[PDB]
Amino acid sequence: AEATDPNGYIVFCPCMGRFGNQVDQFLGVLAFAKALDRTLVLPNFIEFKHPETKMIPFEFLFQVGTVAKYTRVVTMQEFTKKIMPTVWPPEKRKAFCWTPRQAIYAEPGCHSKEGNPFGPYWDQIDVSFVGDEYFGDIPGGFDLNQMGSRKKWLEKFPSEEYPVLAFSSAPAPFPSKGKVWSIQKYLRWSSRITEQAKKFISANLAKPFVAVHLRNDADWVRVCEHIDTTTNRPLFASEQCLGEGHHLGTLTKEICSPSKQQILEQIVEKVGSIGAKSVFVASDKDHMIDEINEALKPYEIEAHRQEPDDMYTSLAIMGRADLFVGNCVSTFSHIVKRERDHAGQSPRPSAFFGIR
Amino acid sequence: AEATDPNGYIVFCPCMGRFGNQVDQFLGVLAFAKALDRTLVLPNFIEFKHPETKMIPFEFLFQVGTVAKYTRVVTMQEFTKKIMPTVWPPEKRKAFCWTPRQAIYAEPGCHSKEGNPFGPYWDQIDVSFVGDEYFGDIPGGFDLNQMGSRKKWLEKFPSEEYPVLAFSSAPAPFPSKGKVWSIQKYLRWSSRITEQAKKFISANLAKPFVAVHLRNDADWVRVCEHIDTTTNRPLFASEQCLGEGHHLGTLTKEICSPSKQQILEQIVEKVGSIGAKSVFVASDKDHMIDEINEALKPYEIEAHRQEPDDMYTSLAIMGRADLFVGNCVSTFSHIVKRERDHAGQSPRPSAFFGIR
Ligand SMILES: C[C@@H]1O[C@H](OP(=O)(O)OP(=O)(O)OC[C@H]2O[C@@H](n3cnc4c(=O)[nH]c(N)nc43)[C@H](O)[C@@H]2O)[C@@H](O)[C@H](O)[C@@H]1O
Ligand SMILES: C[C@@H]1O[C@H](OP(=O)(O)OP(=O)(O)OC[C@H]2O[C@@H](n3cnc4c(=O)[nH]c(N)nc43)[C@H](O)[C@@H]2O)[C@@H](O)[C@H](O)[C@@H]1O
Repeated sequence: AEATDPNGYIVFCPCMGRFGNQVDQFLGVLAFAKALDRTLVLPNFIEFKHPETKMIPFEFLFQVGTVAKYTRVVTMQEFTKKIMPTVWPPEKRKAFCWTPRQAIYAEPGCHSKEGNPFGPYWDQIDVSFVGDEYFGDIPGGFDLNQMGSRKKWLEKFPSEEYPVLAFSSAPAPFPSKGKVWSIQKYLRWSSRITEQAKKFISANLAKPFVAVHLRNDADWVRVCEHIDTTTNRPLFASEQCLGEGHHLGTLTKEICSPSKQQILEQIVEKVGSIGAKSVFVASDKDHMIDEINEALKPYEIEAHRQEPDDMYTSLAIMGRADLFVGNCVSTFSHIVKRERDHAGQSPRPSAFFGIR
Repeated sequence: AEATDPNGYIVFCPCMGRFGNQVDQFLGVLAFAKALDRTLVLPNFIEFKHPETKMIPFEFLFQVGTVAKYTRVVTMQEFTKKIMPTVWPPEKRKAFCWTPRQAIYAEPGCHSKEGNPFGPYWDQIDVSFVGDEYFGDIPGGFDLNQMGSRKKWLEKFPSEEYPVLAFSSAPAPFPSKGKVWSIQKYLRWSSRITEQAKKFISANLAKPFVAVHLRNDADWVRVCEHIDTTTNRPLFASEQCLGEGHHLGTLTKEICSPSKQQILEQIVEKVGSIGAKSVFVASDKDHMIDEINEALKPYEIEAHRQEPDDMYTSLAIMGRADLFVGNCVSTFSHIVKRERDHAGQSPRPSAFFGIR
């Protein structure tokens, strides 16, 4: 690709949060790239592994062919090898953020490589920045939500001088707007992940199966404990079950953090509802395999988990489930819901804990 | 003050940079508070002292009476004691920033108390935040530069629900826009600082005197070394000598970082130009007292510095000088220029190194 895009490129660090947060932003980055009509450089996703920061190529997890059906993309590999040499030489590498900020960890700026995963991400692809540009004065920043905003991007950063818009963090709302959720149709698991999910299913999961997502780490309970039921504002992915602006009801700590009793009761019920012959559990911590097996011991079915627990293949398995029960607050669960809603010709059944 | 402002308050951390950066932003914060018609809580200015972060009350450095002639203000002391108890109880304390960000040093947010001086600043006045609000979707953020922007602030954050807009960093452009520079008229040194400046002057500085600002730390030379004379964009305070958008000429490393020879030559010349009987030197590091004294040894005058070097009183002394020669890039020098331009009925003479 020595003939490059006359419109230029967007590259970004999915520098906020873990895989759920990253995917939730990436959907908005797709819609932003599409609107600007610049080619999107597909990110390396980030996985934290005490004390390694691991960059995972887009194409290891998801298929490029499929995402290309939404908008014009190149892989990070393509970008660094075929594109960067001729359109983005070291002296043109500027980072983009809302406003200059004070370094924590020295001239005011974006500080795109301060801290983790910020520095490792750009180090991975040999990028250092020589300057910062700011987009705060464009109405709504990267939203493209207000009149003149797209024009302003095009006016202020035209591709001739700015062939690459390089963003310190994903230029997208978090949590994602309802209007980007259907874009998850264009995220299809790689052959590797699908093979592994199918293998696990044939080896462990008598059909039909219920897949459940259990989010229960100490840090999660503590954010759930902060729910203000009177103000009732969105929290992370909560609009996935409660609708936009929470117009369907009230978010409670029972929804955010279902009790062990609530979980078992609901799992027992869902198993009965479809005549399930197995249960799959994905969790950040406690899979509750024993508690669930005791609860399902009457039905003569069992719960199964991945050993060790591969988050990406767990996501794939849950997307394949006959029935999925998720956590409505979690953006991890939200990946599953969007895939089940949008991946095929018709919605695959999904439920959430604490909601009926 | 148990009868509080129906329009509400703005409080902020001058969380970016040292005293120059802080004052340069504070001018814009004044204009922003004035435009919104909310009472401004005067900050504690921040001084870093390996390893103490020191908060200095506004009123120790500058006079409240004078700043009150620009817009409605209360001191931090007033705020915490008379205002906060009735209008801003712990459960209403929300921080305001452009957009949610990833913590470096855990839910996405403003992270208003992560790091130094961020945490110490709010700890000083016993504030913890229970929530974040974002203003990125208001066109130009805090600029008030675009149509509907002020209305949007008033619409989105009306004083009833939001009696206090508390900003993680100063809601103002950096570097400051030309249109806020005259606001420096309303920053008058406290009695303490003026007494000390007058004492030093009577004890050491035979009139008329030339005051010079010498900025020459290792970190400063290194930013100067980055000047792109072909693109010629503003750098920190450079528009103070080169006009807005650098329409008067080109910024060079000679202006940014005058050589030792350039400094002496120019000082010798300025001394001759007004028949100076002494020289005052303020510097971040090397005062060059010996080099200057050798250069002035023919004229039978000497250079004097403060021992130890009080930045605030040095600023006051330079504002009082018969002639001031500054560094055009430095926001520290810019405080002096603005004061000399605006404090009295008529401009007091100022020059910059490398420009004539
Ligand atoms: C507290 C908030 O939580 C939000 O988390 P939430 O939406 O659940 O979704 P994530 O952003 O993915 O954060 C949850 C992370 O925890 C691990 N995790 C959660 N569930 C599973 C699982 O079933 N299997 C495996 N292997 N790992 C799991 C995984 O690394 C995942 O990316 C964040 O997005 C916000 O940034 C914030 O931190
Ligand atoms: C590199 C950039 O430099 C910019 O500095 P610049 O405009 O000179 O102005 P300041 O933001 O004040 O940073 C310079 C600081 O260094 C010390 N300093 C400089 N001159 C003197 C002096 O004459 N006497 C004393 N006692 N101290 C001095 C002082 O603490 C002052 O606040 C920053 O605003 C930016 O944030 C960035 O760091």
